[PDB]
Amino acid sequence: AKSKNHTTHNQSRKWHRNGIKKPRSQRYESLKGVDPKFLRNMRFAKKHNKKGLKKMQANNAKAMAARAEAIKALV
Amino acid sequence: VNVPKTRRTFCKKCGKHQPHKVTQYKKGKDSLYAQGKRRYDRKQSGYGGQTKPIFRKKAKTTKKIVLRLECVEPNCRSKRMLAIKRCKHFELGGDKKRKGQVIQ
Amino acid sequence: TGMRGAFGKPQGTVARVHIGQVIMSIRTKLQNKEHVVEALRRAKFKFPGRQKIHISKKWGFTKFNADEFEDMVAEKRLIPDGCGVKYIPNRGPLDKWRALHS
Amino acid sequence: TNTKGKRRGTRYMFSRPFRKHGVVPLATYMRIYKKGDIVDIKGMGTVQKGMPHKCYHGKTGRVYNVTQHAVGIVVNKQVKGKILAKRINVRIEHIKHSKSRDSFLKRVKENDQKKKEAKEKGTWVQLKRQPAPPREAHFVRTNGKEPELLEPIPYEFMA
Amino acid sequence: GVDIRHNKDRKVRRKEPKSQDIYLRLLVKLYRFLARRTNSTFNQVVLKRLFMSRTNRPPLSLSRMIRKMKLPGRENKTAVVVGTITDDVRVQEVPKLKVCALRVTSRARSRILRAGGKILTFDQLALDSPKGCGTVLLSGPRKGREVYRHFGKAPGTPHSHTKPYVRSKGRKFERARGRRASRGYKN
RNA sequence: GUCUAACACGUGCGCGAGUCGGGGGCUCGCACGAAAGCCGCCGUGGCGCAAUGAAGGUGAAGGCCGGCGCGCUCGCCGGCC
RNA sequence: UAGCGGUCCUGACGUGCAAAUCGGUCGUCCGACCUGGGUAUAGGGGCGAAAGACUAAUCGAACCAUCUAGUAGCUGGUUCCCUCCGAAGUUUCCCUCAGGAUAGCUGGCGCUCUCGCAGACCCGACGCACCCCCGCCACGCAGUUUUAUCCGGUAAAGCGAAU
RNA sequence: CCGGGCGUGGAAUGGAGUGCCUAGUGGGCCACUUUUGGUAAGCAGAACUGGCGCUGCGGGAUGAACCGAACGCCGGGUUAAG
RNA sequence: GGGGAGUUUGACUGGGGCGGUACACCUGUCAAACGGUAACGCAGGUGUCCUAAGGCGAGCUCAGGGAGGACAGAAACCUCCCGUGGAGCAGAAGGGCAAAAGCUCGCUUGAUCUUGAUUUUCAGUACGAAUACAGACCGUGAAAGCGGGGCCUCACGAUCCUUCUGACCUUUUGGGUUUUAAGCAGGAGGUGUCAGAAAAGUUACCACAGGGAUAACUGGCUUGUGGCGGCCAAGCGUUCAUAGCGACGUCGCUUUUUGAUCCUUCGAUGUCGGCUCUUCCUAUCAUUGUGAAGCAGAAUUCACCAAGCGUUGGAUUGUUCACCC
RNA sequence: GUCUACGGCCAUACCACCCUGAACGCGCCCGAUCUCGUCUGAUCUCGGAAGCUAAGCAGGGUCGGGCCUGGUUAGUACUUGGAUGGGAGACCGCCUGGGAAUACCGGGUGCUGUAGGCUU
Ligand SMILES: [Zn+2]
Repeated sequence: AKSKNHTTHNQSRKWHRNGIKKPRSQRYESLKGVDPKFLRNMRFAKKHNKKGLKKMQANNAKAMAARAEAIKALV
Repeated sequence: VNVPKTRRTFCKKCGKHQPHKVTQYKKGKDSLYAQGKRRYDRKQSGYGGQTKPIFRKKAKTTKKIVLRLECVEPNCRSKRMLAIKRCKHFELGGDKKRKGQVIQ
Repeated sequence: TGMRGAFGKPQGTVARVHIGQVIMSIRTKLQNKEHVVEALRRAKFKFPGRQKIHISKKWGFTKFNADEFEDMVAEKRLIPDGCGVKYIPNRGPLDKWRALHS
Repeated sequence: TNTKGKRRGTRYMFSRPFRKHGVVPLATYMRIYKKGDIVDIKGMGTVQKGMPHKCYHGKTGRVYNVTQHAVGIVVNKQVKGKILAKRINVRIEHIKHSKSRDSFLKRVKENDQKKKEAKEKGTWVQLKRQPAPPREAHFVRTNGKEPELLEPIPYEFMA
Repeated sequence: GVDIRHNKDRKVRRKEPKSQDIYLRLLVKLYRFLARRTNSTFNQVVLKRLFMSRTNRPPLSLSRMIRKMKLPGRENKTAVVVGTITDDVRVQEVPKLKVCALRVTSRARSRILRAGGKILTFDQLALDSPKGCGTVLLSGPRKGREVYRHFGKAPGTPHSHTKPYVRSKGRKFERARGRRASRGYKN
C-alpha cells in the first residue's frame, strides 16, 4: 500500500539520556601503527636496555652516586 | 584498451624483473572430472527437478580481461596471471599511434 | 499534476519589493507639484496593498540632496552630463587641468 | 539529499582562500612537527594527495606518528552519541601548530618563575588567572563643563 | 516537584546480601559488630567480601599463595583468604606458612600441617586479633573463569580476540568465511 | 505463557586438580522401598588441565658467568638465581 | 384439456403452507413426447441438445474418515494486591515497507575505589575532616558560562569588484 | 630507559569508574522558530527544542498538544495562569 | 509432449507492476556560516576510456585582441606587442594548475611481487574506493627526490561450483611407484532487484486471512478551476468616464461545479435518476412599496426594503443536463 | 648608505609613465675553435672583456590606478533568548544580549635572515 516516510528528532535526547562524552583517556598507550622502522629500532633499544645492565646500571651507578651526593652537597 | 606483447616486470620465480610475453586468457572446460561436476551429475540423476539454480538475468556486458605472463629466461618456464580493468574492446601489440601529425 | 511528482513550470514573472523600496520615480518641473502626486496616486489603485507616496529631498535621480547640489555644481565638483550628474572628487591626476581651468 | 561521496559539499571548504591560489609557500613544508604537540587540521586544496576528510576539517588533536612527509593524528570524531578517538594520516601540508597549548606553556613558565621568586622574597603572591571581577568605586572628575544634554531625534523620512 | 533524575536512586551493591547457610550467616553476625565498632578498614573489606557470591570469591590457588607470600617484608604474617584454598601440583616445595581461610581443601590442609604452619578459621582469626594486625589479605584470580574469553567485543569485528560459542573445534565449524581471505574476507 | 521434555547461554545456591552411581553389580526381605545404602565397578567415559594446522605434524623461560672452541653468530660442560 | 413445464405481473408469503410454495394470465399437448421398476457410468472421475449445468437442500473438482490441533509476518482474548525503575516509533541490512536482524533507548544482578566510629593530638598552592585524616587519590566528571587559539561562508551586503 | 627535585594551578556544582543478562519499540503526532513541494489545506517533506503519546490538577465553557503547572494520604497559610 | 502435474508471475509508489528508478552510484543546490540531514524536490553524469590519456626528466604557454606581410579574402601562414587563467586538463559539475597538473619531445613499465595500519559508508561488519609507512625487484633524472594507475571526488560484486598460475608443497586410508582426485594460496567466470532467489498470464466463476495504515460515495480543511460581486476609470454610449457598461490592473466572497488530501467506517452507512412530502436560504423571474434611466406614453433596463405567496402541461433520452411546442 | 648569492614572509613588494646612478656588482656587449643545439651561436652552451649603464636593476616623482590600513557608512542592516506585545493578514515595535559590508573621506607604498663586497 502506501507508507509514510521517517521523521528524525528524538534521537538527540536519546543519546544524552546517559551518554558518555570522553574517550576514557590513559597514560602511555599502544604503539599500533607507528612507523615500523622506528618500531624495530626502538625495540632494539629496549632489548639492549633490559640487557646491557652491566652496561646500563654499571654506567649509571655513577650517576646514582652523583645525584644522591649533590642533591645534599648543595648545602 | 591496448597493451604491447612484451614487457618487463617482476617474475616471482626468477626473483627479479625479467621480460614477459603476454597472452590474453580464455577459460577451460573440465579437468576431466571434478567433484563439483560429479555431485552435480549425481544430483541431476533420477526423476525430476533442476537441482542447482540456472542463471538467467544477465546484467554485465564485458568480462574482466586477463593477461597471462610468460617468463623468457632459459628454464624459467614460469607463467603468472594478472588482471586489467574492464573494457569493451581489446587488442594486443597492435599498431601504435604517433601524434602531432593526425589528419582526419 | 496528479501530485505523482508535482513541480511547476515557468509562468509569468514577478518582482519582489522591500519595505522602503522605490517602485516609481517621476521627474519634472517644480511647477507640477500637484500634478505629480495627483497622477501618481492612481498607481496606488493598480498595485496590491498600500504604498505611501512621497516627494524627494533630492534634485533628481541623483545621489544628492537639496539644491545645495547646484552650489556644488558651481564649485564644479558636479558635472552635468547625461540624465544624471557625474561626481568629481578632488583626487585624480589632473592637477594641471585643475590649474589651467577648474 | 545525496549520500556517500568522499568530498561532498567541499566546494568552498577546500578552496585555497580568496587570493592565494598560488603554489604552497614552503614554510608549511619546513615546519618541524614532533611526537605529541597539538596540531590542528585545516585542509588545503592544491595538495591533492592525503587530505583529511571533511569531517576533520577544523578539529584538532594530538600527533603520534611521523613518517617521511605525513604525520598521523589522533582526533575526536563525533558520531552517534558516543565520541570516538580516531586515528588518521595527513600529509603535512594540511596541518599546522595550534597556539592553544603554546600560550598555556608560556603562562606555565611565568607561573614557575613567579613561584621561585616567591621562594626568594617570602611573600605569597596570587598565582595565575583569577577571573574578571566587578568594577571598583572610582571618582569621575567633571572639571571642564556640566554634562551634555542628550535628547531623541524627531522622525524624518529618508526613503 | 524537583527536577532530579531517579534512575540511580538505589545502589545495587546490596547491604545484607545473600546469606543462606547458618555458619557463614553467623560469621557475618560476628564481623558485623567488628565492622561497626572498629576503625579497621580491613574488617570493612573482609565483611564486604563475606557477602559475595562464589563466582566473585574464586579459589586461592596455593602456588599463587606461595609466590605472593614469599615477597620481601612479609615474614611471620597470617595470609587471609575470603575464598577457598585448593592445593597445586605445580609446586613441589613443601609450604612454610600460616593461613586463615574459609574452606581449605583436604590435600592443601595435609600439606600445610606437614609444613608446620597453621589453619585459622575466621573465628580463630577474630579472637587472635580484633583487626588487621600483621595480616596480609589475598584473593584468587577473579578474571579466571572461562566465560571471560567469550565476553568482550563480539567475534567477527576487526580486532576482537574473543571465543565464540561453537559446539566443537573441528575444521568445518566456523572457519569458513569471515575467517580466511580465501573465503570472502577475514575479521 | 520454560505448559512439559531437550538444547544452549548467563546469574545465583550447595559438594575442589579434578568432578560425576552415569549404566550395570551387591546386601535376599517386596507396607512403608519400585526408594535408601554399598562397589578392583572408581570408572572405561563424559566435561576439564593444551593450542594450532586444510594436512603430514609440531606443541609453553631464561639470567649472571669459568674456560676452551678467534667468546665468532654461536656451541659444551661449568657454579649459582 | 389432463400431463409436462414455468413467461409476465419484477403480483402473493418473504422469523413463509414451503431452505424456492401460491393466484391469475402463460409455451407444448402424436413427437426430438410424459412416466414407474430393473441395469450401467464414480470424483480430476461420470454425465451434459453445452448454462460450468447435474452428481442426494453441497459442484469453476461431492460426502466420510484419517495425516491433523495442518500453517500465518494476519484480527480476537491473554485471570491476585501493593512497592520500585521506565521507553520506543530513529541508524544499517534484508522478495524489506502490517515483518526480523542489528545499534540506540530499559530493568535487574552486581562488582573496583571514595572512606563522612572523621579520640586519649595536632593542617592543605590536594579535598575532606578540622586532635589530625600515620589509616587518607581529591582524584573525576559536566547538554554550563570564562580566558586563549583555531574552523566554516548561511543571514546581511556588492555589481563604478570577476560569472 | 634508569635515577633525582619540585605537588596540583579559572568561577559552580557532584561520588565516580566498570562488567554480564536482557523484555518492549523500529505505523508516530503537534507547536515557537528556520525551510522545500505546491494556490492553499486540519496537505506532503526536513533541522533544533519542548510536549501529546505514557499524564492526571487550575485556567482557555467545551478540547491530545495552548498558559500555568508536575501528584503518597491530610490540616493551616501563600501564590501562577487566570 | 499445457493431454496430465508441481510451482512462480519483485519492491518503491500522494489508492492501484501505466509511466519513472528517486532500487547501486558521483557533482552542484535545498543545506539554515560542526556537519549530519527529508520528498517520484531542482540542474546533471556513469556501467565506459587510455601503451598512454601511466611514471619520471627537460623545454615552451594557452583564450582572445591590436599593427603589419604576394596572391590570402571575416578566417590559412609569418612577425611584433598586450596578454592572471578568461584556454587545456577523456567524459557530468565542483575543486585544483602557469618555467605545471597544460603543449612538445626523450626514456620507460611503480598499471609488478609481499605482511600489517588507517580513512571512507556503520553495527564504526564487508565489498568498493583512498590515505601513510615497511620489505623486495625496478623506472627516470646529474642529482635532491617523484612513482606501488589515471590531478581529487563515481567507473564496480559474497557462500557453492568451474577455470587458470604458484611450491620439485600436504593428502589420496596397511605399504611403495605412477595416473587421477581432494587440499592450500592468489586472479578470472556474476549475481544491475547492484549484501548477491532461478520463474509468464487470466479470473465478470472466484476463495480465506486482514486493512479504513489504502481507493470508489456524503461528511470535513483548501478554492486553484467553477459562480457571485467590489475597487481604479482609457474608452463605448454621435456630445458624455460612472443612464447602462468596462479593457489593461487588483481585493474578496460562496461551496449550487470540478479538483487536491486521506481524518471517520472494509467484523458494511444500501451507492444514479424519477415519483410523493415537509421545510429552509436569497444573490428576486412574477406580485405589495419604492428611487434611477439617453423615461414623452407604452413597454424594458439598473438598484433598494422583502422569501408572505406563486414558479406549469407535454414530444425525445434512464437521464441529472439539454432541447423544442 | 648601498650592492651580490640563497631566501622567509609573498603587492606597503603590482602596473603605468618621467627623473636620478657611490667600481670590473649584477648586466648589456665582442666572438664560436673547444662542449653543446637550434632553420637562425636569436635562445641554450662555450670562449672572452672593446665600448656601454642607452636597457634591465636600484632609488625617487606621480593632487597616479592598484594594494594595505583607518575613519563615515552604523549601533543601521542582522540575530541568540521572552511575552496572553500590535496586525485580519503581509509584516512590525519592545525587553535582553552580539553586531557587520558598499558608496564616501583619511593615511602608507616593502620588511627582513643568512654568507659576501664597495663607498666612483
Ligand atoms: Zn622468470
